[PDB]
Amino acid sequence: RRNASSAGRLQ
Amino acid sequence: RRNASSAGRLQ
Amino acid sequence: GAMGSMERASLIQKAKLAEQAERYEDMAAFMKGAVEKGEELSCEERNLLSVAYKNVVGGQRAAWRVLSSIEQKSNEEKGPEVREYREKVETELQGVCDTVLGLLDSHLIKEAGDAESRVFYLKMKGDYYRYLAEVATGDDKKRIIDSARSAYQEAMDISKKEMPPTNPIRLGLALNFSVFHYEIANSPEEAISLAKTTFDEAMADLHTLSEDSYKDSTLIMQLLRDNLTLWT
Amino acid sequence: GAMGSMERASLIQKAKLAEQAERYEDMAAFMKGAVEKGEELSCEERNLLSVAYKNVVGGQRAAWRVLSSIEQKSNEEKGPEVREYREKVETELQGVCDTVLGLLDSHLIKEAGDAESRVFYLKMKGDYYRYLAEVATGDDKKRIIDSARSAYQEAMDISKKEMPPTNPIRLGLALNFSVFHYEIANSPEEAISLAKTTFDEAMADLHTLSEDSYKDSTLIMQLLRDNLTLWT
Ligand SMILES: [Mg+2]
Ligand SMILES: [Mg+2]
Ligand SMILES: [Mg+2]
Ligand SMILES: [Mg+2]
Ligand SMILES: [Mg+2]
Ligand SMILES: [Mg+2]
Ligand SMILES: [Mg+2]
Ligand SMILES: [Mg+2]
Repeated sequence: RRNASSAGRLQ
Repeated sequence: RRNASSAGRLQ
Repeated sequence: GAMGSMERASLIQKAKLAEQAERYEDMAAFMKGAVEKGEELSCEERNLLSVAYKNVVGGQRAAWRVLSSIEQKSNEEKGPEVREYREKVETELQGVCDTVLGLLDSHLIKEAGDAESRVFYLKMKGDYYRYLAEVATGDDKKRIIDSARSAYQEAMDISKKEMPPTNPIRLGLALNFSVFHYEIANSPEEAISLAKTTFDEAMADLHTLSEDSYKDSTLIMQLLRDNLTLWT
Repeated sequence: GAMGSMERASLIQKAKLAEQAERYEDMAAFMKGAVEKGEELSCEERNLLSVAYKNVVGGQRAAWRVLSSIEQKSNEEKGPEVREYREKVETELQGVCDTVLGLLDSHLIKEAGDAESRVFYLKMKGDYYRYLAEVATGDDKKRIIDSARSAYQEAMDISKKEMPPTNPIRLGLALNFSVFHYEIANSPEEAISLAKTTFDEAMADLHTLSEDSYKDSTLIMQLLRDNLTLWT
């Protein structure tokens, strides 16, 4: 896989 | 489905 | 001529890099540059031009349909924002269509003497008038539809005289003209008759092809079949 | 101020329409406009700004990696085109990063007094310096990495004092700082320790949450777990 970073929207 | 049209590249 | 200072060969190389990077706006700017050098395009170069603009207008058309659908729901049994933003997207789409039709008219079509180049460019001309027709609503709509029909008809007359029925450009033209008939000209029966006749004539010519030509023809014949299954 | 003449409320409405249409460049231009009105952003508005730029730089970063990979293969055991086109994409990426960091500095961060707003903006500042660090190669690289680290560290200090361990912004910050450590700072052990500690502390706080908060926290905790599975 690639490294996962956070979505643009968090909540 | 939607109507299919030709790809940009044909051959 | 933003690309006026770059070599034709560099513009073509960078169009291929942009395709790999899925940077279709860059790919279109590079291929507009290449066309404006004034030389005719090879088969592969015509495909680069077609892929680049297809993908740019493809994203504009998908955006337009999302917005136009929200706008229609707002007008059932709010402010100007949805209409204003649909118009902005529609205006940019019309500009990309105008740019392609401009390149075809100055001077790709008049210098295209071989059946494969001329049919390819006339098909494109039909396609970009069809995209304009999809968003047209005023005094010009009838003339836009007739411009599409006329380009497609000239392409069909040449393809029928000069190309075998399995030629991928001929098959792609016939597929797109049938979508024109169904979606734009309100002629579903013409759409269904053209797709059927096109499929059947290609089927009867598959025996003449190499495994590689066979695979190119049958890919497009499957889209004729998917449309006929949807339409019948 | 291209958006100087449009109402703040119209820019926010059109940013939501652009998101639905997947027109992320338009969405970013609309949210830059909204920020430049000089009012603070609500939670939902901060999310619109973050989504819009995330998607714009997301496509630039994916394009850059495709091109940089072709360029590296050309330099193993050709002309300037691949390098020139990688540089063009890299320059546009750096400009989008500079625009975001510009909005955070003028004046989103200095007016953000609540922990949720301040942490959100400092996380963004770390993120956009991290994207710059990903393409940095010259005299500035060490200072770019330290700018990312410093923004993330200030965000982490506030989130640890002011937010519960399951707060989605706190969890998203910790996820991104751990990717910073692994991918940018050459500190895989720091990456793995931060992701583990972040996961475990959130796990122990899930019992305090509603089913809806639980679902937001566990979505981001799963990304900590996917990274730890990849890294160990
Ligand atoms: Mg020359
Ligand atoms: Mg030359
Ligand atoms: Mg009938
Ligand atoms: Mg009937
Ligand atoms: Mg006002
Ligand atoms: Mg106002
Ligand atoms: Mg160890
Ligand atoms: Mg170790």
